[PDB]
Amino acid sequence: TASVLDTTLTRLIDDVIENGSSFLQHYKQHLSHLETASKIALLRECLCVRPPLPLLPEDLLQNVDSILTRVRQHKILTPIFSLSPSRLIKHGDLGATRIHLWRGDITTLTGVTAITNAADNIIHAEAGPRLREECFQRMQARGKELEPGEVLVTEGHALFASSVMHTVGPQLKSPTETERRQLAKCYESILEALELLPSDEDGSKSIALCCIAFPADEAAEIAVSTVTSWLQKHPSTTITDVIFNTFTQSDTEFYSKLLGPSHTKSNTPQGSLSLAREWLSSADAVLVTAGAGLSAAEGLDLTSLYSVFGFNDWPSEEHRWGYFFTHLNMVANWSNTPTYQTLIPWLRNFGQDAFVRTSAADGLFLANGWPKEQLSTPQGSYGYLQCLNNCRVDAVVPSAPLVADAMPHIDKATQKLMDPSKIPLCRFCGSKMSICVRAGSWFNQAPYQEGEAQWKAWKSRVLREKKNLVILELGVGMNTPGVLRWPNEDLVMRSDGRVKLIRVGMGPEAMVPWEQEDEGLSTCVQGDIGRAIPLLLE
Ligand SMILES: [K+]
Ligand SMILES: [Zn+2]
Repeated sequence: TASVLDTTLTRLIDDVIENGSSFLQHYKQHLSHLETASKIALLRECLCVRPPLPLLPEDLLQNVDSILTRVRQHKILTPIFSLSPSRLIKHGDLGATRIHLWRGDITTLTGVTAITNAADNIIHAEAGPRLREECFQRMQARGKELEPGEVLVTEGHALFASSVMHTVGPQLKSPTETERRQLAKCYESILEALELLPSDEDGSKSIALCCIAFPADEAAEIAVSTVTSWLQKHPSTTITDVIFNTFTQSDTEFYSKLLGPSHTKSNTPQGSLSLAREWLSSADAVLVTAGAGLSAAEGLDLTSLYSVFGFNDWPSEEHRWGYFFTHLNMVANWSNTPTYQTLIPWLRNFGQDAFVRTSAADGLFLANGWPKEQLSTPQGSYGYLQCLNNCRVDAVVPSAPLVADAMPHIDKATQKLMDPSKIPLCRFCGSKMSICVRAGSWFNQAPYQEGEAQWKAWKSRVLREKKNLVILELGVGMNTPGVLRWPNEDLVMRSDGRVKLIRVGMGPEAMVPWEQEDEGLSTCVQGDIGRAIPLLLE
């Protein structure tokens, strides 16, 4: 057998033929040698352009549902029972309903009886095709359309939630009293429906409400006041938790004002994160491979730092270096580095059995205290300048002293260097200089050769001492996958289970090879590196 992903994908391509739409052939055969992430994107495309027309058969829907679920478990997951309330509605001595505020992706809440949907995109992608077919049937069978304030209940299918509440709010162009009342009816309709649904097996019952072009401050207070009174007036309610789920920071603020501070917490992690944590705690050695995504998580951010290496319309060399010196300075003094400040002390517990190899050397490893003897930078770094004609191997120089000596002489409004004697020129051919990073055929890799030698010696020793090596790959994109990503996959493949890979990043390039995940050798954590790292390493 091929994998479940390969099997399922070929039947959906096949379905797109025999009775498909027209929105070709080759992918079906070469599939087995295509990249996992690419194939999941194709599978999701096949489903998005599915004519709902002939029902997919049961066994195929089961496979689709398994895949969506397995992929969604790579996200950082939040169980309902981990949240902390901002308000408690006390039901005499009968019990209580907790009211929470939570910013995030509603499909990544776990242990949640019901979630809400307006009228679409994320919930349908994640629930799978069964949701479209149940909404279609239930809408036909009721015959009428949804009025503002009404709700349609479906199963959650491939979602972690048991049920979905699909509701229509009012629409405006200035909110009238009828529209205020329509929005409140939505919340009431949701809670009344939810009262009648079964509980989870532990007796809890929970709903995540999304924000339902209505003024956000007023919508938010109708939501909180409506839910609050309804719970006050239903002391016998079987409802135990209501989550106001915001996405934007402004909504979270509107809601936080109305609701108040979060209560005091009174581990049990989940998803690929728990597995990654196991691996990290059993490791005898750790390699960190990092790309630009790690520093982007700290606030330093399609482009290949176009400003420095691409942009080529400088009014003069004084402007060019004024900008370059200001940039090197700002990076060198970056004050917000909490992810580095958590990762580095954790790596130090490994002594000589930890190593850092980075393709986007902005210098933040060294500046948060990682030693250069356990560091590699094969695409170069901001630590050096070089001759732009690359006239000889020695035509490089440390950048830091030149940055420092130049900064007092740069007009901050125009970023113009006001002393031309500070323009760096090749001390041998006198040509222009650049930052010594791979950004063109002129790159000189000679100042990083010692780093390369340290990496070869370290790998060699760690692999031969048969150690349980974990590769934590942080924020590596897809521009040059041969530098870190493919060699990491390779070590995993060659090393007979002694090497495992945890890839962490945002977006779908965070995925690892399906077959290595199946063997328990590789997993990934898709989300913000700044969020994942404290969770992996606590
Ligand atoms: K479900
Ligand atoms: Zn030169």
